[PDB]
Amino acid sequence: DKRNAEYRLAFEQLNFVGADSKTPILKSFIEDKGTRIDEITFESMIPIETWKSYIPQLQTSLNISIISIEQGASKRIVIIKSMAGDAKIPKYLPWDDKYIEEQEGVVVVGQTFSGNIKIDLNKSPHILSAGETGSGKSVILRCILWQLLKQGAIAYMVDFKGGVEFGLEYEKVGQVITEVDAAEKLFKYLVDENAKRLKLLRESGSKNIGEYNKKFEGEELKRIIVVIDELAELMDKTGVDDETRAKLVRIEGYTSTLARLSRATGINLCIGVQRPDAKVITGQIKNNVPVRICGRFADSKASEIVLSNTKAKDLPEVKGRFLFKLGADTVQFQAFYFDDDKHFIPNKILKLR
Ligand SMILES: Nc1ncnc2c1ncn2[C@@H]1O[C@H](COP(=O)(O)OP(=O)(O)OP(=O)(O)O)[C@@H](O)[C@H]1O
Ligand SMILES: OC[C@H]1O[C@@H](O)[C@H](O)[C@@H](O)[C@@H]1O
Repeated sequence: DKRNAEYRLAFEQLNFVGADSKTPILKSFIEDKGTRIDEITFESMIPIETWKSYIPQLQTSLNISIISIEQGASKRIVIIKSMAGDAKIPKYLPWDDKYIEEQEGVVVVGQTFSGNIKIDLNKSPHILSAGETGSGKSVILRCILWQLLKQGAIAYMVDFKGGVEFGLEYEKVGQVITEVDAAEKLFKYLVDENAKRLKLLRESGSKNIGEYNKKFEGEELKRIIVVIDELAELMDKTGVDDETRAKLVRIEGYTSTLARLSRATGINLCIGVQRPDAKVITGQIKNNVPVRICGRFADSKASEIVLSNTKAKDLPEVKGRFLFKLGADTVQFQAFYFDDDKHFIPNKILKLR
C-alpha cells in the first residue's frame, strides 16, 4: 500500500524511531467522508510527549492539520485526528448579502468542502443550532433571520433574558418575546395560524403555501420565522411558579404541535441550545426538527443528544466551525460571521413591501 510506504519514508526522514529502533507502524487510517476528519492510528515505542513535540514536523511531512494526538488503548498505541491539506475550509468567513438565495425559503449558513451549505425550509422546516457560550450559535440564527427578513418574512424572536440578545433594532423588524405569558400568547397563535393554513391547503388543493399564494391574489400568506435563543427557557420547567409551569407545559404542547405539522404551512422554528439535555432536546423536538447545527462539544453525551453521534468532540478548534446534520449524513462547515452592528440594517427590511 501507498500510505504505509509514504508514512515509512516520512518517518525514516525524521529518524522517528522508538526505544526498539523501529518506526511507527500504521494500524489503521479511518477517514470520515462527511466531516473529513481522518483517524490515523500507529503503534510505536515513542512516548506521546515525543509525538506532540513532532506535530509541526508531522503536519509538514504528511501534509495534514493535526487536530489532536491522544494515547490509545495501550501505552504503545497513539491516535491522530487530522484533516488532509486538500480538505480546504476557510478558518474565517464573513457574511455578504451576495449569498442571499433567490428561491424564497432557501437559506445559506456557511461554506463547506465542495460548496456552500443550503437549507430549503420547504424541505427541512426546522433548525436546531447548538454550541457552548461564544461558539457563535446565535450568529447563525441571526444570519438565517436576516436572509428571511430580506426574503420578506414575518419574524418572531424569543429571548427571556430581558430580550438583550434581540435589541431595539430587532424590535423594528418584528415581535420580540421576553416573558412566559407573551410566549404563551405567541405559541397559541402560531398553532392556530398553522392549523388555519393547514385547512387552506386542504380546501384549496395546494401542496404548500406557495401553491395557494398562486391561487389567491390579495390573500397571500407570508413565511413565519420564529427564532428561540435558548430552548431551555421554554423547556426547563425546574424552579418556576405553580401557575408558571402550567404555562411552560402549554408552550411545550404548542411547540411539539408546531414542529410536527408545519412542513407545508411555511412556519419555521430556529432554535438555539447552549446545554444539550434530554429534558430540553426531547425526542418530540428531535423527531420533528430535521436540521442540526453542532459546535465543538468536549463531551460525547452532549453530541449524541444533538447529532445522534459523537462527531462534535473531533471538531478543529476554529471560531465558527460547526457540524451540520440533515437526515443520515453529517458534514463539516464554517459558519458565516454575521456581525449585527455591520450587517443588520433594519430599515432595508422596512423598505420591503
Ligand atoms: N463564524 C464566526 N467566525 C468567526 N468568529 C466567530 C464566528 N461566530 C462567532 N464568532 C465570534 O464569537 C462570538 C460569539 O458570538 P455569539 O453570541 O453568536 O455566540 P453564543 O454565545 O454561542 O450565542 P448566544 O448569544 O445565543 O449566547 C462572536 O461575537 C465573534 O466574535
Ligand atoms: O403574538 C400574537 C399576535 O401577533 C401579531 O403579530 C399578530 O398581528 C396578532 O394577530 C397576534 O395576535
